[PDB]
Amino acid sequence: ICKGCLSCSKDNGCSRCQQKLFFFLRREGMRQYGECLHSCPSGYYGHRAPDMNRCARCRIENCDSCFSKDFCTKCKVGFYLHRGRCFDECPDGFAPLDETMEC
Amino acid sequence: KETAFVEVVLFESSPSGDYTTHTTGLTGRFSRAGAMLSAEGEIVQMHPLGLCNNNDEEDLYEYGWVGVVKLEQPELDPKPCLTVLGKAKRAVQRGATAVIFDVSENPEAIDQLNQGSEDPLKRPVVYVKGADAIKLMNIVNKQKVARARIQHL
Amino acid sequence: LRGCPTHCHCEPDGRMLLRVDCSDLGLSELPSNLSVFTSYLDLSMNNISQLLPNPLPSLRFLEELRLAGNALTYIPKGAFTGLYSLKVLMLQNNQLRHVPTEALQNLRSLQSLRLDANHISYVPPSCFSGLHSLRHLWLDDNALTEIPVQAFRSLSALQAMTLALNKIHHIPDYAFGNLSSLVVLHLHNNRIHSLGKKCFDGLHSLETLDLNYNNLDEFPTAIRTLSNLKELGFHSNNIRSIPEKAFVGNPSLITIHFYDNPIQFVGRSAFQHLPELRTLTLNGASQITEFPDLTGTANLESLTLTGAQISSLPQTVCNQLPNLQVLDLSYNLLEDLPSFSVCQKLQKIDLRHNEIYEIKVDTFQQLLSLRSLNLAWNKIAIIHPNAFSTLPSLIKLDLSSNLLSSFPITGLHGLTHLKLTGNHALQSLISSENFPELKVIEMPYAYQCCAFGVCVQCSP
Repeated sequence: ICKGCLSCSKDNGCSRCQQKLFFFLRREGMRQYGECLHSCPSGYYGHRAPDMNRCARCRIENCDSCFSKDFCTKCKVGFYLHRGRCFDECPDGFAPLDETMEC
Repeated sequence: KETAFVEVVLFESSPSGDYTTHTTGLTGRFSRAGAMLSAEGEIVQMHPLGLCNNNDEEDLYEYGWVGVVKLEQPELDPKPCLTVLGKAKRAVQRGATAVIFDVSENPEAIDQLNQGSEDPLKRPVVYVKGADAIKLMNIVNKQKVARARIQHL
Repeated sequence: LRGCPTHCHCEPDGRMLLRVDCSDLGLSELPSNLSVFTSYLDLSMNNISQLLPNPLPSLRFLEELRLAGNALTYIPKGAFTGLYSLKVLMLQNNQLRHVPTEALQNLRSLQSLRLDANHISYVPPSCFSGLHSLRHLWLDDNALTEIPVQAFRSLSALQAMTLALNKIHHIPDYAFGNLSSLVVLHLHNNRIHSLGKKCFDGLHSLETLDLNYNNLDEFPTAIRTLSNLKELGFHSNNIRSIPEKAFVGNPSLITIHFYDNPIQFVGRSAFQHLPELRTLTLNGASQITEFPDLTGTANLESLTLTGAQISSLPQTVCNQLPNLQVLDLSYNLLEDLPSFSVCQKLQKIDLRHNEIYEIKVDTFQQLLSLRSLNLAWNKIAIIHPNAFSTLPSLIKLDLSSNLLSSFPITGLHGLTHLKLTGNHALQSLISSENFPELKVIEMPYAYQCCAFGVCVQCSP
């Protein structure tokens, strides 16, 4: 069920996405195939351009979901969020609050 | 020029730590775009769009991966980021020990591949087609991992 | 068992919390009997005209609502009354012509709101009123005309915003007044022609700015106020010149992009006090006559400056430039050269199409990491024998079209690339030994290539 693709194939999956869908290369072992989705998966962020909307990975340490290249949205387990950066110990000025793992 | 003997080896890690294997036999041919050498490594299928220098930074792959690329119908992509030659150049740059193009959809790539024989790459470039190309994609589609074995007789 | 709507798929978040997925079902309207305890709802690509015949408050646990790709025209004012725990709302790829006038008000816990890829133009004032928690906002690929300063003045909690792919043509003074917490601002792919001199005076926490793919005419001098600025992008504009003391107000700048700009003049003290800046690239700055001062910015690893009229260099230029690696000053008017020996950690040099006449002894001493050196299209009459003596890592060399008569063999042993085409006075042959590992060669005469074994490659 290769959904949301204007052009599809059994070997490459989706290709050249439909309307205003983000194109995303998913990998499972050796196999790679295209996917056409509106919101990027957890660990990636949507970069919009006139003719190329793709999901680039968040390379922010201790981050599970991010807004941009250098701003985290959701940290990993056992990490406190603060101004887009993920920490172990909450900086001076304000203390931790473990209900949501934030400062 | 010379026939390429491809061995797609499926394996299973037994609980004791040992392995058990199952060999499959295919046939292609070495393009003079690449070297006339034998090669072996972990298979990694690559989507055509993935091989472009246009992307500033891409995903890293463990060095020594046998690239597998399904070409599309010629008229669907008017101008690529790089030609079939250039995409193989990207693959070898990105750590490919060998590149295998499924050519069933586009025979004109063969003329474009064998064009640059004066400046061949470090690593071998191979192509496949027909029932052999179908078997390859059937293993690539369904299985998790597989080691390719290209040998030059 | 339990009310998980028919056809949909359900899953547990924490225990007794529920995550629902009714995406790509093509539902005319949302299901009537919906279970409370839903902490995630996904209604994407469903052909939903309105909301609703029976809209559902009392789902106070809802953390994330996705409502993308639906045919939503407007939002009734009492639509999201029940949701007090709504943290992230997704409303992209709908046909909204404006931000709901009073429907999105007082969503106390709303932290992110995706309103991108719609056809919105107007943003009514105080539509975001009472949004104390709103950190993130998407407003890209819409039909905006100006910055809704009046609406954004309530959003003091905003940390990120994207107004890209819009038709915004002007940024007024104090356009983002009360946004003290704003860190990221993306304004790329707009028609931004002119902006005020105090247009970014509101945000103090702003670290990144994206003004790429725009129609700016002059350098943005609103930059002055932004102290916490780290990344800046304004490439693909029609900006003409960088003024003197351009980045004086923005120390701790790390990355800057400004390519595809017709930059003619640049101030000599414009790039001072940028200690954490690692790379600099200037192409086609024709009106630069003298070398720029780089005081308080000694951590430049890559300097490339081409297409200018630089006459000569300071003799203590390498005191300012340690930690430098690559140096491309091609297509300039350089004559005399400094020591270059203090510039250690140098790896690449490209001084092609200059007006250099002589290579001295000390001009390339103790550059142990230097691999490549291009001196093509110069007027180099004579080279001192031990000029290339202390370059062990030297592999690539290009001396094409230099008017050289004799050759210095001393040092430079076992280098990979050598180009000598154009040196018409260079008539003597070169041996195979004294030059192992030669893979690419260019030679001004064909009989010289025959010495190496060519009737490894050699071009006549």
